[PDB]
Amino acid sequence: NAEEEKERQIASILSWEIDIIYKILLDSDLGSSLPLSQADFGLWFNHKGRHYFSGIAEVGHISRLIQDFDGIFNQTMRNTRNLNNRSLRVKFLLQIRNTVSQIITLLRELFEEVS
Amino acid sequence: NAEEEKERQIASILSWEIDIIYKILLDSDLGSSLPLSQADFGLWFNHKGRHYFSGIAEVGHISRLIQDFDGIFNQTMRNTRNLNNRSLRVKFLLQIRNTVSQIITLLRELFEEVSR
Repeated sequence: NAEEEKERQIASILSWEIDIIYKILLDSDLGSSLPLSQADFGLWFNHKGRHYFSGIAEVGHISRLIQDFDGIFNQTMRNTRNLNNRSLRVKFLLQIRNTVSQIITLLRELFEEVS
Repeated sequence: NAEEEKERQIASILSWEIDIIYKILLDSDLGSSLPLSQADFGLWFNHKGRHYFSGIAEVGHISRLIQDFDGIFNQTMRNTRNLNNRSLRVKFLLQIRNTVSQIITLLRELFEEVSR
C-alpha cells in the first residue's frame, strides 16, 4: 500500500510541524518538542524508509535536509530567547515550514520511482 | 482506494491550515485564503465524501463543524484588525487548529464505518 503510506507520512510530518508552531505561538519555546530525526517521520524514514528506497538519490537528499534542520532546531533549543524577537521568530518558523515542504516533494518523488 | 483517500484528505486539510497560519504570521491577514468549505478538502467532502458516506452520522457532524468554522473565518475576513490583538489572534489560530483536529478524528471514524 505504497501510496497510502506516502500520504500517511506526509500527514505525519505536517502534524509534527503544526505542534511545534503552536508551542512557539502560545509559549515562545519548543517545550518537549523533538527534532525531526526523532519525530515519527524521522524514525520511519531512518528505520524503514531508507531500506525501502535503498539505492535512490532522494534518500540521501532527505537525510541532508533533516540534518540541517536538526542543527537549526538545536540552536533554538539552546537559545529560545531568539523566539522573543519578531524577525528571528519568523525566520525559525519559515525554516521549519520550508524544510517540511522540500522533504514532502522529495518523498513524493521517491514513492513515484518505486511505483 | 479508501484508506489511501483518507490519508490524502488528512494531509490536504493540514496543508490548508498551515497556509492560513503563515498568512496570519507574516501579514496579519487572511489574504486570498479560502474558507474550509471551498478548500480542496471541503470540495471533496461536499462533492464526493458526503455521498460516498450517505446515511452515516459522522457526515452531518463534519458538515456542522465546517459551517461553524466558516462563520468564524468570515467574521475574521470582515474584521482582520482582530488579528492585531494578541489574544484574538491566538483565539482564531486555536479555533482553526482545533476544528481541523476534530474533523480529522471524524473522518477516521467515517472511513472505519465504511470499511465495516
